[PDB]
Amino acid sequence: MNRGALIKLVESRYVRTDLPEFRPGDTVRVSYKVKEGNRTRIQDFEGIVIRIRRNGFNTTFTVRKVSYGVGVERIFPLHSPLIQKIDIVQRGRARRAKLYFIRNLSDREIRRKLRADRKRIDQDRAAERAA
Amino acid sequence: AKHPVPKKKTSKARRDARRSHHALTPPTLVPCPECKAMKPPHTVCPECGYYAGRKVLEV
Amino acid sequence: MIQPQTYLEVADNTGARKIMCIRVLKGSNAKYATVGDVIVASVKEAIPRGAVKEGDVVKAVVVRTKKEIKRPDGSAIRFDDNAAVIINNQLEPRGTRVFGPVARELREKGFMKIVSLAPEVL
Amino acid sequence: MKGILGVKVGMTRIFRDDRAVPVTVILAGPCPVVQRRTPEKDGYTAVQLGFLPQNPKRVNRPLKGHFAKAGVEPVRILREIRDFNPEGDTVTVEIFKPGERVDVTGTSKGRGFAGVMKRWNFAGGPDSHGAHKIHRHPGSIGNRKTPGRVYKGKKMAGHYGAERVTVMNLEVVDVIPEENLLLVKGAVPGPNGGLVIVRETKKA
Amino acid sequence: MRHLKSGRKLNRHSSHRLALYRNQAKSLLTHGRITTTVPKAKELRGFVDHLIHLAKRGDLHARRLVLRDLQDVKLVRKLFDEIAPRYRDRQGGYTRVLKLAERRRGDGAPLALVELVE
Amino acid sequence: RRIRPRPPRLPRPRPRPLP
RNA sequence: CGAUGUCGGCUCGUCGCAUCCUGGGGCUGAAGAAGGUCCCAAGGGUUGGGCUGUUCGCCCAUUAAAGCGGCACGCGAGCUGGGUUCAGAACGUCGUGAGACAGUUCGGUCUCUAUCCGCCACGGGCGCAGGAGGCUUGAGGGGGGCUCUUCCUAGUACGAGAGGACCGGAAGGGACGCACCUCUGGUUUCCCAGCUGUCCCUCCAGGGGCAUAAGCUGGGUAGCCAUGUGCGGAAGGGAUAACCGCUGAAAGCAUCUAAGCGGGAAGCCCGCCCCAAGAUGAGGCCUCCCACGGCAGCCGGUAAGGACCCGGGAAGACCACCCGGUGGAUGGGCCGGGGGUGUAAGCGCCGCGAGGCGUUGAGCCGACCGGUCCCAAUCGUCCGAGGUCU
RNA sequence: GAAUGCCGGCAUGAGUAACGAUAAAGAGGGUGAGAAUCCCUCUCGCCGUAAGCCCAAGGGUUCCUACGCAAUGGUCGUCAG
RNA sequence: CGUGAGGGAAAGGUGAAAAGAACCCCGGGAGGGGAGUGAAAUAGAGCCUGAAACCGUGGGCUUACAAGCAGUCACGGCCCC
Ligand SMILES: [Mg+2]
Ligand SMILES: [Mg+2]
Ligand SMILES: [Mg+2]
Ligand SMILES: [Mg+2]
Ligand SMILES: [Mg+2]
Ligand SMILES: [Mg+2]
Ligand SMILES: [Mg+2]
Ligand SMILES: [Mg+2]
Ligand SMILES: [Mg+2]
Ligand SMILES: [Mg+2]
Ligand SMILES: [Mg+2]
Ligand SMILES: [Mg+2]
Ligand SMILES: [Mg+2]
Ligand SMILES: [Mg+2]
Ligand SMILES: [Mg+2]
Ligand SMILES: [Mg+2]
Ligand SMILES: [Mg+2]
Ligand SMILES: [Mg+2]
Ligand SMILES: [Mg+2]
Ligand SMILES: [Mg+2]
Ligand SMILES: [Mg+2]
Ligand SMILES: [Mg+2]
Ligand SMILES: [Mg+2]
Ligand SMILES: [Mg+2]
Ligand SMILES: [Mg+2]
Ligand SMILES: [Mg+2]
Ligand SMILES: [Mg+2]
Ligand SMILES: [Mg+2]
Ligand SMILES: [Mg+2]
Ligand SMILES: [Mg+2]
Ligand SMILES: [Mg+2]
Ligand SMILES: [Mg+2]
Ligand SMILES: [Mg+2]
Ligand SMILES: [Mg+2]
Ligand SMILES: [Mg+2]
Ligand SMILES: [Mg+2]
Ligand SMILES: [Mg+2]
Ligand SMILES: [Mg+2]
Ligand SMILES: [Mg+2]
Ligand SMILES: [Mg+2]
Ligand SMILES: [Mg+2]
Ligand SMILES: [Mg+2]
Ligand SMILES: [Mg+2]
Ligand SMILES: [Mg+2]
Ligand SMILES: [Mg+2]
Ligand SMILES: [Mg+2]
Ligand SMILES: [Mg+2]
Ligand SMILES: [Mg+2]
Ligand SMILES: [Mg+2]
Ligand SMILES: [Mg+2]
Ligand SMILES: [Mg+2]
Ligand SMILES: [Mg+2]
Ligand SMILES: [Mg+2]
Ligand SMILES: [Mg+2]
Ligand SMILES: [Mg+2]
Ligand SMILES: [Mg+2]
Ligand SMILES: [Mg+2]
Ligand SMILES: [Mg+2]
Ligand SMILES: [Mg+2]
Ligand SMILES: [Mg+2]
Ligand SMILES: [Mg+2]
Ligand SMILES: [Mg+2]
Ligand SMILES: [Mg+2]
Ligand SMILES: [Mg+2]
Ligand SMILES: [Mg+2]
Ligand SMILES: [Mg+2]
Ligand SMILES: [Mg+2]
Ligand SMILES: [Mg+2]
Ligand SMILES: [Mg+2]
Ligand SMILES: [Mg+2]
Ligand SMILES: [Mg+2]
Ligand SMILES: [Mg+2]
Ligand SMILES: [Mg+2]
Ligand SMILES: [Mg+2]
Ligand SMILES: [Mg+2]
Ligand SMILES: [Mg+2]
Ligand SMILES: [Mg+2]
Ligand SMILES: [Mg+2]
Ligand SMILES: [Mg+2]
Ligand SMILES: [Mg+2]
Ligand SMILES: [Mg+2]
Ligand SMILES: [Mg+2]
Ligand SMILES: [Mg+2]
Ligand SMILES: [Mg+2]
Ligand SMILES: [Mg+2]
Ligand SMILES: [Mg+2]
Ligand SMILES: [Mg+2]
Ligand SMILES: [Mg+2]
Ligand SMILES: [Mg+2]
Ligand SMILES: [Mg+2]
Ligand SMILES: [Mg+2]
Ligand SMILES: [Mg+2]
Ligand SMILES: [Mg+2]
Ligand SMILES: [Mg+2]
Ligand SMILES: [Mg+2]
Ligand SMILES: [Mg+2]
Ligand SMILES: [Mg+2]
Ligand SMILES: [Mg+2]
Ligand SMILES: [Mg+2]
Ligand SMILES: [Mg+2]
Ligand SMILES: [Mg+2]
Ligand SMILES: [Mg+2]
Ligand SMILES: [Mg+2]
Ligand SMILES: [Mg+2]
Ligand SMILES: [Mg+2]
Ligand SMILES: [Mg+2]
Ligand SMILES: [Mg+2]
Ligand SMILES: [Mg+2]
Ligand SMILES: [Mg+2]
Ligand SMILES: [Mg+2]
Ligand SMILES: [Mg+2]
Ligand SMILES: [Mg+2]
Ligand SMILES: [Mg+2]
Ligand SMILES: [Mg+2]
Ligand SMILES: [Mg+2]
Ligand SMILES: [Mg+2]
Ligand SMILES: [Mg+2]
Ligand SMILES: [Mg+2]
Ligand SMILES: [Mg+2]
Ligand SMILES: [Mg+2]
Ligand SMILES: [Mg+2]
Ligand SMILES: [Mg+2]
Ligand SMILES: [Mg+2]
Ligand SMILES: [Mg+2]
Ligand SMILES: [Mg+2]
Ligand SMILES: [Mg+2]
Ligand SMILES: [Mg+2]
Ligand SMILES: [Mg+2]
Ligand SMILES: [Mg+2]
Ligand SMILES: [Mg+2]
Ligand SMILES: [Mg+2]
Ligand SMILES: [Mg+2]
Ligand SMILES: [Mg+2]
Ligand SMILES: [Mg+2]
Ligand SMILES: [Mg+2]
Ligand SMILES: [Mg+2]
Ligand SMILES: [Mg+2]
Ligand SMILES: [Mg+2]
Ligand SMILES: [Mg+2]
Ligand SMILES: [Mg+2]
Ligand SMILES: [Mg+2]
Ligand SMILES: [Mg+2]
Ligand SMILES: [Mg+2]
Ligand SMILES: [Mg+2]
Ligand SMILES: [Mg+2]
Ligand SMILES: [Mg+2]
Ligand SMILES: [Mg+2]
Ligand SMILES: [Mg+2]
Ligand SMILES: [Mg+2]
Ligand SMILES: [Mg+2]
Ligand SMILES: [Mg+2]
Ligand SMILES: [Mg+2]
Ligand SMILES: [Mg+2]
Ligand SMILES: [Mg+2]
Ligand SMILES: [Mg+2]
Ligand SMILES: [Mg+2]
Ligand SMILES: [Mg+2]
Ligand SMILES: [Mg+2]
Ligand SMILES: [Mg+2]
Ligand SMILES: [Mg+2]
Ligand SMILES: [Mg+2]
Ligand SMILES: [Mg+2]
Ligand SMILES: [Mg+2]
Ligand SMILES: [Mg+2]
Ligand SMILES: [Mg+2]
Ligand SMILES: [Zn+2]
Repeated sequence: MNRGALIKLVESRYVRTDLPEFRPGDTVRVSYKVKEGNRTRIQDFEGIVIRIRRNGFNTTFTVRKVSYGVGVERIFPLHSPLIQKIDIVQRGRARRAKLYFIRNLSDREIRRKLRADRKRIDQDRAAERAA
Repeated sequence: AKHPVPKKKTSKARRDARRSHHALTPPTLVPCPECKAMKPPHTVCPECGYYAGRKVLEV
Repeated sequence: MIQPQTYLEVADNTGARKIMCIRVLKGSNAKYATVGDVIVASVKEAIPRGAVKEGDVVKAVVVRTKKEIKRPDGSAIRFDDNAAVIINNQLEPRGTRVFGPVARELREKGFMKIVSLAPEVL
Repeated sequence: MKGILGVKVGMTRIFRDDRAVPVTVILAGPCPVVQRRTPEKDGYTAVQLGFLPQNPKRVNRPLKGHFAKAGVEPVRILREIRDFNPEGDTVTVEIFKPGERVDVTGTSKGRGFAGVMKRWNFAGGPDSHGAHKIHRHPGSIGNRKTPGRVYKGKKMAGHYGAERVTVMNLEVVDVIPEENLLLVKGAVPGPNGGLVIVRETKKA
Repeated sequence: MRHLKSGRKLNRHSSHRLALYRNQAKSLLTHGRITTTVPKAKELRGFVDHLIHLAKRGDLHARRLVLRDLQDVKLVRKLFDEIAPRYRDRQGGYTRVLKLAERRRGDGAPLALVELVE
Repeated sequence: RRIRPRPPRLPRPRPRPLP
């Protein structure tokens, strides 16, 4: 008996692959399936990912954004069927895994703290150049 | 707290009855395969210094 | 999670700036109110010549909470403040605008006028 | 009344119709009938079921002999299901379809000697305002000279958990016959690797 | 409770318990065999085995790693030069505990021996 | 519930000097 | 009176019913809705605040309701000490005075060890006529027992209107309870990182101690958790309470009753969950050993079995329970995976330098899912049936 | 036979509370009838306006060395005021 | 014990005679067992007599479905004379 495997087996049918890799500090845009009345649609959450907690199929990430003066934070299952796509809008270079600390920073400060990850940005442009 | 105290002297009978569980259990001992001395199992024989066939320590 | 003694930012143009919860109107003894729940609240801070004034006891619906609220899809959403919109006894907002985003849950709880008046519905 | 022995393997959530639904995965079968309890012989109606293969080097002669009369390979756990008489000589996960609801019995996690706050959700004392060495104490336990004693069944501190617990009317989310897997929605008593019993629900 | 907790407390606080394992390790590596109470012995197995495995890497990193616990440069040399080579072909389990057949007089503690394996 | 307030029968216990 | 600690609060309750709510009714000056009044009913429920030491009461906001009482005005070897019985001090008032006042005011030592009963938990012993390993029956006992809003029926019945249902159906809640840890959110005493001062190793670099019983800070797996998730209250059957009848005399009529029958409560019985054969009334089934030697007794070796001892465990205070003991994956190591931290040291390059860049998601790395006999569970010992009599 | 009597002896509570600052220990080697506790070594921790050093009160052989371990030392003891 | 005035205990007996147990044995010692003295050694110095509470070893009878001021009256069983 391998309980771990047995779990991963149950999870496998729901595991997703089409999502791009990203790190905390990256500015990302989640395109999300949303229901209202009574049709469904896409709503885009564009903000900085400030946490990624890992548990295999059960990993989840947190995306932070200010909208109309109020900061908002959303948590998504990294394998949520309701995500249409995730677009990398920017690479950020953090020095730690969780960026709760940006909750108390001005726009100036967030910027000087989260300078652009020039290395991984190049990797991005160096990719896409496809045959 | 108001200093509990015994209300009555315990009888010779009742205290000895308490002590019906106080019997020691004799040491559990096996003979040493090498030198045939009695010793506690899973220990290294303090008579010859053998355990699991080989000589392990100076006795 | 709102409870009696909690302060709420009021996100409308009724004139109120701060209200303090004095009761959650959800059954006989709810310990907490969340988004979409209606509370009773004393007005603790208000601007001159508003529709409402400091001291007024009012009803309002929570539209934003700092405690993240979980959705059936396994997602969550969390706000930087606790905010409410002041309403009348028929769930209708007394103001003419609402400021900042509101929780989508308001819609399933029959507060369409607010959802409409909201700049964003996350 | 149907039922099967099984082991709790763990928890996850899956997605179904745009909903997250937490599930406890249960490795259910397969359980061979090793004895059938009949009215004329035993006084009632049940099936003794086996579960999990055992190393015959560990199974004594009286047990070995029992297994033999059923022509069954030595099993670790012998357990009965009341008012159950499957037609097979073997019970599999297939006795459940998804959508059906079940009651699950396990042995709850053991808190050992639990205080009265953890056991019975007592309130304990103030943590300040004068409180003296009674922060987690149970308080009063009685009246005075009348009745001059403590009720039988008085909630007090003591051992808690490691007991038989039956959560009821749990929805079967999915079943995977190829791997003997049962997916039950919600919580199930006891630890991962713990033995469980899964029965047809008694709630209508 | 204690459910699935790993590692003893040995009635010492964190820094004391850490000092303990280090000073025990240093002794084990020094004399190759020591006598302690059985629980400390069982707990020393893993603490030292890691250090031995690290000497089997030999890299400057591992040296500077082991140095954190063992502190003695000459001892680390002996670890790398004389000891680690013996276990090049052994995959873990560089230490053994055998329980002695007598107890301390002063407090009746059960004793065991911890030795570097051949 | 008793209305006429009923007075203390005993004083608050106080310590003695211990011989 | 060789002492029965005294208000209020807190904690923890249990009980009564003269019932606050919810369930069932009759009468109504009951159109409906909403009330009034009485009957039955003690199963469960009976909110959070302001004032005051207050109980009580008023008040704010809710509510299905915010019930009343008993238990030494329940509960200080459970806590509190605001009230009030000491000594200090002051105001009013009384007294020439010392002092005094159901007049006020500020302050003011509440005792680590439970013997017996009782209560919660857990064992050891013997018994249940052979000795054993399983699996069960359920006598008996405990747990639980709450309730609202909206929608449909239907703006129908009813009503001049305002208003507005019965019955039946659907969805969603509050408090509570049991379990759980996938998610959310905690902790996570050394799992990683950064930082200061000092002292040290070995000078640089790299490190270590100490600053708490983590020096400090940012994070944090398993686990244990609630704020998080699942699930429960039932359904249903039986008998009833108040009440309503059917048939029906005594009494040519009438009558729920005297014969007989039916309907009828959140209550009672059962059903559900948990304990349970010391249920000495000691139950049942499946399987194992067996006709021992010696003098319903004793003695000795055994059978099946078990205990010891050992490695351990989401089991646990010790005990118990459970798994494993080389014909083995039990713990320790080691390996892979997970996970955390967030790009180690060294080198090279750019910079006067603090630094930066690359090698690099690097290095480190508790507990989680596994693999692997490298280390350790070596070797053994003692118990343990011969089956009482009609 | 009783005076919460007087003196003494011996029980009960009980193998119970406790063993006096949570600055902290580990191993190796000696000695010895006996060693967690004595000697040595190495590692670790604590004090450092002291928990170091000198003086005065007070104490009055407690100082040094050899030989001892019945009692004293809250355990042990080969050690010691 | 109290600064002091002052308070103020407990504690007798080997045997006629030390003849006070050489020597041997276990033990580090203490202590014991032999030997020896003695009329007597449970007169062995922790010594005349050696009560009682209290503690223990052996033995007979008895006790784990039973309700208590513990006894008393009857009967039965078992053990002893
Ligand atoms: Mg106290
Ligand atoms: Mg007696
Ligand atoms: Mg006795
Ligand atoms: Mg007793
Ligand atoms: Mg606003
Ligand atoms: Mg004003
Ligand atoms: Mg079970
Ligand atoms: Mg609890
Ligand atoms: Mg609980
Ligand atoms: Mg509390
Ligand atoms: Mg409270
Ligand atoms: Mg106090
Ligand atoms: Mg206390
Ligand atoms: Mg305290
Ligand atoms: Mg009574
Ligand atoms: Mg238990
Ligand atoms: Mg703890
Ligand atoms: Mg473990
Ligand atoms: Mg550690
Ligand atoms: Mg542990
Ligand atoms: Mg310690
Ligand atoms: Mg200790
Ligand atoms: Mg420290
Ligand atoms: Mg330390
Ligand atoms: Mg031993
Ligand atoms: Mg000792
Ligand atoms: Mg009196
Ligand atoms: Mg008295
Ligand atoms: Mg008294
Ligand atoms: Mg008294
Ligand atoms: Mg009345
Ligand atoms: Mg009523
Ligand atoms: Mg009614
Ligand atoms: Mg009525
Ligand atoms: Mg009506
Ligand atoms: Mg009317
Ligand atoms: Mg009544
Ligand atoms: Mg009731
Ligand atoms: Mg009541
Ligand atoms: Mg109130
Ligand atoms: Mg106030
Ligand atoms: Mg207040
Ligand atoms: Mg009041
Ligand atoms: Mg009043
Ligand atoms: Mg209402
Ligand atoms: Mg009402
Ligand atoms: Mg009503
Ligand atoms: Mg009451
Ligand atoms: Mg009282
Ligand atoms: Mg009281
Ligand atoms: Mg009181
Ligand atoms: Mg009392
Ligand atoms: Mg007071
Ligand atoms: Mg006070
Ligand atoms: Mg007073
Ligand atoms: Mg006074
Ligand atoms: Mg005057
Ligand atoms: Mg008064
Ligand atoms: Mg007075
Ligand atoms: Mg006064
Ligand atoms: Mg004061
Ligand atoms: Mg006062
Ligand atoms: Mg008190
Ligand atoms: Mg204490
Ligand atoms: Mg007791
Ligand atoms: Mg009693
Ligand atoms: Mg028992
Ligand atoms: Mg049973
Ligand atoms: Mg029953
Ligand atoms: Mg009974
Ligand atoms: Mg019942
Ligand atoms: Mg309508
Ligand atoms: Mg109309
Ligand atoms: Mg209806
Ligand atoms: Mg987990
Ligand atoms: Mg969590
Ligand atoms: Mg979390
Ligand atoms: Mg570390
Ligand atoms: Mg430093
Ligand atoms: Mg340096
Ligand atoms: Mg230092
Ligand atoms: Mg220091
Ligand atoms: Mg310090
Ligand atoms: Mg320290
Ligand atoms: Mg540190
Ligand atoms: Mg955190
Ligand atoms: Mg964790
Ligand atoms: Mg008639
Ligand atoms: Mg009749
Ligand atoms: Mg009837
Ligand atoms: Mg009828
Ligand atoms: Mg009737
Ligand atoms: Mg009926
Ligand atoms: Mg109900
Ligand atoms: Mg059972
Ligand atoms: Mg039985
Ligand atoms: Mg009976
Ligand atoms: Mg039986
Ligand atoms: Mg039967
Ligand atoms: Mg026979
Ligand atoms: Mg446990
Ligand atoms: Mg254990
Ligand atoms: Mg076994
Ligand atoms: Mg064996
Ligand atoms: Mg293993
Ligand atoms: Mg392993
Ligand atoms: Mg990873
Ligand atoms: Mg770098
Ligand atoms: Mg580097
Ligand atoms: Mg570098
Ligand atoms: Mg340069
Ligand atoms: Mg990594
Ligand atoms: Mg790894
Ligand atoms: Mg293998
Ligand atoms: Mg035998
Ligand atoms: Mg007399
Ligand atoms: Mg006398
Ligand atoms: Mg006295
Ligand atoms: Mg007395
Ligand atoms: Mg006396
Ligand atoms: Mg003891
Ligand atoms: Mg006691
Ligand atoms: Mg105790
Ligand atoms: Mg004490
Ligand atoms: Mg103790
Ligand atoms: Mg001390
Ligand atoms: Mg003390
Ligand atoms: Mg101490
Ligand atoms: Mg030593
Ligand atoms: Mg030594
Ligand atoms: Mg030695
Ligand atoms: Mg000597
Ligand atoms: Mg010491
Ligand atoms: Mg200094
Ligand atoms: Mg200082
Ligand atoms: Mg002196
Ligand atoms: Mg000397
Ligand atoms: Mg001495
Ligand atoms: Mg001695
Ligand atoms: Mg001497
Ligand atoms: Mg001593
Ligand atoms: Mg002392
Ligand atoms: Mg000296
Ligand atoms: Mg004097
Ligand atoms: Mg004489
Ligand atoms: Mg003479
Ligand atoms: Mg002699
Ligand atoms: Mg002698
Ligand atoms: Mg003679
Ligand atoms: Mg003679
Ligand atoms: Mg004569
Ligand atoms: Mg003699
Ligand atoms: Mg005599
Ligand atoms: Mg004599
Ligand atoms: Mg004498
Ligand atoms: Mg004479
Ligand atoms: Mg004598
Ligand atoms: Mg005598
Ligand atoms: Mg006897
Ligand atoms: Mg009976
Ligand atoms: Mg009997
Ligand atoms: Mg009796
Ligand atoms: Mg009597
Ligand atoms: Mg008679
Ligand atoms: Mg007789
Ligand atoms: Zn031997």
